[PDB]
Amino acid sequence: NRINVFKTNGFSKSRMTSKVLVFKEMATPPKSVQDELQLNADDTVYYLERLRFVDDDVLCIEYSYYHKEIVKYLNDDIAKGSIFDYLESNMKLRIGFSDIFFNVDKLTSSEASLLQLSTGEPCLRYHQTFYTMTGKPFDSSDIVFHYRHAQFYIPSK
Amino acid sequence: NRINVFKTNGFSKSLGRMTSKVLVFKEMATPPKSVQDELQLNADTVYYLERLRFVDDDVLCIEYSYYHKEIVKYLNDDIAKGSIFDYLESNMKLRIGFSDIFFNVDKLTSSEASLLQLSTGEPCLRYHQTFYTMTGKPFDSSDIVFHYRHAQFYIPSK
Ligand SMILES: [Zn+2]
Ligand SMILES: [Zn+2]
Repeated sequence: NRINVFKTNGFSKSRMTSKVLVFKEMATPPKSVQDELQLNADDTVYYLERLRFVDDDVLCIEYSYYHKEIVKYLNDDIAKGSIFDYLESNMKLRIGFSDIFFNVDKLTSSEASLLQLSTGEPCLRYHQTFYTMTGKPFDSSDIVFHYRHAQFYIPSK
Repeated sequence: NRINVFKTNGFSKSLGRMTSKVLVFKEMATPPKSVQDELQLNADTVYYLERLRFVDDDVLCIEYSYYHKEIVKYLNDDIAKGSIFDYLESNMKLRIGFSDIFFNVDKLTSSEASLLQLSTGEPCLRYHQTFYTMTGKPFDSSDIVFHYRHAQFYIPSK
């Protein structure tokens, strides 16, 4: 079947499973992450690196930064499941909207390796920044999709 | 600068800038099988066109479209040089309701690579859109193959 983007959800809400590769709390976020999440050097982010699968096929690598203040608490156990359901059901976080950017590109050497493909084959680069309902950014995510396993859909109006 | 999909109009209305070169325009008394299926037709005439599209003299995509003649009423290759969707709303007064969009990433065929001035096998976006009138009548089946460098997308999600 097919991934739906319209959806500000987790992918979990489109079957899915995950290898968490990194989870950590960073005292000083990357400068890109400071910009994107309207942060400074001082306030903490969580970083999460996940390999996602759909029905046993590698779907993408996901690079996520979360604003600890807004999200309140994450750990790698909870990173094994749906972050979005944890956020709504446990943390009771009111997620409002999101900006999505994407383009097609060639894979890097290491990316082709992660996604068991060859250097330079196609991929989709997908960025998403999630906002709370009061406009505060809390999640900046970058995904590189496996070009044969990722199929997308959207309904317009 | 960035192409919005959200957003059920033509690309001329979507961004700009846009110009296009019409490569093929046929009126077909017998539409292909999947076009019958998809436009929910009899074996009903459709117009077929291939269009090579540019934003600012940069090649953006190749467009392969089928239109239901009965709903669209009339189309020729001149009208096809400009915004087909403005013609449809401004002239034909067609009420456009909604659309289904499908996309995936793939490699280019040699004939697509030539048209987009890239190499056989280099990446693209294959994008499909089916448009329906405001009464749920499907009237346009479109496949687009995007230039992977020149096309950069945006969704304002909620
Ligand atoms: Zn999730
Ligand atoms: Zn148009």
